[PDB]
Amino acid sequence: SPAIPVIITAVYSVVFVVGLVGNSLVMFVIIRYTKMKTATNIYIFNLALADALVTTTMPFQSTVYLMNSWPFGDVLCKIVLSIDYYNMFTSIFTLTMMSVDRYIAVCHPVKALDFRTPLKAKIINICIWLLSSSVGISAIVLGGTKVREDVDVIECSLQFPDDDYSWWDLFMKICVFIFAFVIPVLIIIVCYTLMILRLKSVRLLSGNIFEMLRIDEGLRLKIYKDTEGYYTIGIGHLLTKSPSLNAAKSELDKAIGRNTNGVITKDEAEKLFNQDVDAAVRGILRNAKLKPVYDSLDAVRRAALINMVFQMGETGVAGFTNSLRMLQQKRWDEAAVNLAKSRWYNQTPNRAKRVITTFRTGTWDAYREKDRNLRRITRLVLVVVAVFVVCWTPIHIFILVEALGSAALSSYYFCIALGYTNSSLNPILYAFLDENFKRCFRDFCFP
Amino acid sequence: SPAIPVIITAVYSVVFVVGLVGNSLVMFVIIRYTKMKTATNIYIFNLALADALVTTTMPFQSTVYLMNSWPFGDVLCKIVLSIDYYNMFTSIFTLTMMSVDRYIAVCHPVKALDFRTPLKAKIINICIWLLSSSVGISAIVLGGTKVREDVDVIECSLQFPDDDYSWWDLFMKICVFIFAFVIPVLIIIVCYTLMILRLKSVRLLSGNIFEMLRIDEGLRLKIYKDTEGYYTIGIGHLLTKSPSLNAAKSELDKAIGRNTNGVITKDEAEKLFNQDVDAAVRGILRNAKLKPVYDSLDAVRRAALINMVFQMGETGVAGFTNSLRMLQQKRWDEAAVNLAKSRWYNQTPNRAKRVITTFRTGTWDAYREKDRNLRRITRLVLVVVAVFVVCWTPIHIFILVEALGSTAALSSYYFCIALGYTNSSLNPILYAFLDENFKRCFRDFCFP
Ligand SMILES: CC(C)[C@@H](CN1CC[C@@](C)(c2cccc(O)c2)[C@@H](C)C1)NC(=O)[C@H]1Cc2ccc(O)cc2CN1
Ligand SMILES: CC(C)[C@@H](CN1CC[C@@](C)(c2cccc(O)c2)[C@@H](C)C1)NC(=O)[C@H]1Cc2ccc(O)cc2CN1
Repeated sequence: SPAIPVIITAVYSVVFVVGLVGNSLVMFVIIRYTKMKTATNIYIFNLALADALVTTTMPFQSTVYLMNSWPFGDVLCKIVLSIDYYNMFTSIFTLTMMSVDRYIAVCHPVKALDFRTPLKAKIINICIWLLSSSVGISAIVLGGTKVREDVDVIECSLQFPDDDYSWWDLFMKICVFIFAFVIPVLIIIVCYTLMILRLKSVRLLSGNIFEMLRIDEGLRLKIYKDTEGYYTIGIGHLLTKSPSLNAAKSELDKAIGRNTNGVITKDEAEKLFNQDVDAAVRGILRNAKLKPVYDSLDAVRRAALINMVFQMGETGVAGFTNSLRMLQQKRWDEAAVNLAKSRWYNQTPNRAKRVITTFRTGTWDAYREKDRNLRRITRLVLVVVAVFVVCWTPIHIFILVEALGSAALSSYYFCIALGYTNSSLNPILYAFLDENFKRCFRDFCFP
Repeated sequence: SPAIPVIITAVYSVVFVVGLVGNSLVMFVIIRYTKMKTATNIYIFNLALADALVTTTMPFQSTVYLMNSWPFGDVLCKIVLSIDYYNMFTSIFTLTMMSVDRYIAVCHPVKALDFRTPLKAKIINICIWLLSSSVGISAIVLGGTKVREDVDVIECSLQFPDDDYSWWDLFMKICVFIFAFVIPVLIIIVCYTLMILRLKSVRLLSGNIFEMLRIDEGLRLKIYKDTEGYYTIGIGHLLTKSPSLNAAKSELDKAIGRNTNGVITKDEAEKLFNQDVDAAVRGILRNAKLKPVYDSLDAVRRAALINMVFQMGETGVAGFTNSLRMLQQKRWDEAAVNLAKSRWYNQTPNRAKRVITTFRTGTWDAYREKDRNLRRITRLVLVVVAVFVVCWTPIHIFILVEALGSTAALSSYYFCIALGYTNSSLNPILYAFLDENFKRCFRDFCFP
């Protein structure tokens, strides 16, 4: 059909421009602005660099395809080959190191922002370029031109010993498939499967029940009066309801084991708290309605349940039958919507929300403000990798299959088209999945 | 040479993308945003619509270039051609009206209120497309592919009755040249000369001695030490040369009429400034060397003379006897040359050059921000017209020359149409850099 060339020409151009103008824009935006040089970005720079270099080979790819020969002579042949191979290795290694970076990021939100973290990244980038020189440089040496057959066409390619070109070619191409694909991709996959585990682990262990109730119930090292006027101390520990400070001091002294005079140490208050928690838990497991719900909840949502018993007691909580069964069916919002309608919510809105937020999200976000950036950045890296693999897999299997086996040139060019498309996609991905890039691109391209 | 193909592919690509994407973006922005509905922008839309269409033909051209023939058959041939012509006539007629529209904004402000509206511009746009349809539709009619002889190449082109073919082509090419270039360009030239003349004419009514000295002398409402260290206030008003600050305060407290404590209102600053100016003018009229010169000078150059006295004093200025004589003979350049030799020019070059330029030009040009002469939007249009002409001149003359009168020049034709294609992708970029609004709306669209 007459449309094919037109469509291909158009697509080809868009990819080249976005791929070349896109990545070159990224590289610059970073190098110039110290404001944004982060472990993740320094890698992206390396990525964009490889992706920009490779995009400049498009006008060679096509012009070669049109003439069906290599006009560019030896030098250019040796160069674009070393690019071809540098891009291939450089970008995959970078993405693996990015994943690894994200991996150690989930347990270190503090070190992520440091003097070294960005610097280490710079160094690694180089190490990647040195390792890639392995095949990058050998591409410069082996790269060469030859006049094939009777045809007046010229071929640009790596030149191995004649006849045994087959073995060395097969040898190299397999090595490529091992090191530039199999290893990194699996390493990456392992990197993420484990990362989601560390995240699950961090979402439970990022907060304890002590930090929770200390925010809702407060902490006092001296006897004080409840909101209802009752004498209490520490974290929501009712001493007595009777209006005698001497009784509150009496009851308190039995609680600690010494003569307190209405004054307890922080440590003592923790011991008291831990006893009160245990007491509440024993009460939950003794209660017919709460036990099954408690057993069925994750530790974070359990904390919320304990939190409620602390405030209104075991009996008070069991009356939320409609919301309890919903939790036991893991219908988190349905539960959250019902609890908000309760009187408990009306008379203590702020706290109630924090508890409901816990039941709904299954996290400590209500109590322990989490940085949304770590998750946003991590999903940036994930997607970029995801897209890469999708785009570079067709080409890696196609080169492997042709070599291992004994028309179909269309498939090659399609596979080639993806790898090129990947390079024009990344720049876009940076812009939509990282609000800092979007602000920098904006402020730079439209001031 | 091996590098040429690479360079062209790359440049071809960017031209295409920016051209198709850039003009698509313009049309969209103009359509969705109320503040983008303006006479000028309605033309811009029409223009970008033409630039977008012609850009869709780039991939066809590269194809026909490589295969050397037309694979797309007549239907696409007749279409791709009408676009070739539509684009040509539509775009140029728009820029003309765009220029005319601006000419009205400047030389017919009163009628401009009623004439310049998105609606009237839409109507005019439509006409341009109906007008262009005379060659756009006939292109559809005369468009067709004929298999060439002596070769197996298909040819997409206008098909006039053979035997008379050579002359019809020429007939049309001449007419296309007159109507799609010479005439619009002339009108545009007339428009833009009438504008600058009236802008120049108005700009010299928007200046005066006061605004002039406010810039040269500056303004500070609290007491400060001048360039030579003497206490000063307001607009270059020297209080005293005594370094007491209390005498400065005592000098200010007097003649203002209150105890200022070293701080005056902006109104009090003018009161003083007006007094200093009146004093300078009274100074000029009492001095026999300056009076006759002052009298013979026009308003603007009179200000230039008052400025000088204001700075270095009546007597000081009257020592420029050679320059003064030349100024009373209306020989400005010769006088400006002398004044530049003065110590006044060496000590305070920036100011002196501005004052001298005023005596030279007789205008306030020395007291503006460079090319603030034309407005943000008028400047835009004038740049877009310029680039267009520069870009479309080569192809127009080329087509015409060959038509009157050589197989290696094929490379020229291709360079000439590269300028045309390139101009289509340039506009979108110019809109962004030369219009704060486009720049603003592109931003929101691309990077929310
Ligand atoms: C966009 C990406 C996927 C292109 C970039 N590249 C750059 C160099 C290139 C333009 C070229 C270079 C030399 C001669 C020629 O005909 C074509 C042409 C191979 C395309 N990369 C490749 O084609 C890679 C894919 C690959 C996969 C496995 C393996 O063992 C070796 C290779 C080497 N070529
Ligand atoms: C970008 C602009 C300047 C191109 C766009 N255009 C679009 C159509 C075109 C691709 C084409 C159309 C049909 C066959 C063919 O080989 C080529 C090819 C003429 C290029 N337009 C032209 O070159 C104009 C230039 C011109 C100047 C004087 C005149 O009497 C007639 C014409 C007609 N074509």
